[PDB]
Amino acid sequence: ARSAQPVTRLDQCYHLRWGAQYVGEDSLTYRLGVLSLLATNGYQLARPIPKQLT
Amino acid sequence: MLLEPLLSGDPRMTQLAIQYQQYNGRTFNVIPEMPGSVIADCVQLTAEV
Repeated sequence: ARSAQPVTRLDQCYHLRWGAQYVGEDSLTYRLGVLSLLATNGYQLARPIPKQLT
Repeated sequence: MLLEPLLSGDPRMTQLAIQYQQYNGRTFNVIPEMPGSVIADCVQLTAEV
């Protein structure tokens, strides 16, 4: 991200609205929701992200 | 038949609930709430009288 360069939309992460009961307490969905919440708020990974994922 | 499903047990501690368990241990249960009983209310009123 840059101050001047804009993007199509500020937030890329989906938000889980319904279905908390069927999601486990420590399943992958809960952890991924935490990661999405972190990504929306401005956190960023320390490890580099490749331009094209593998 | 009426209540003979429940006469198969002890009437002192009766309760109704249902559950089903997934493979990973996720248990979902339904415990209905008992609605008002007009017959029981009238019986209690008669006992009070």
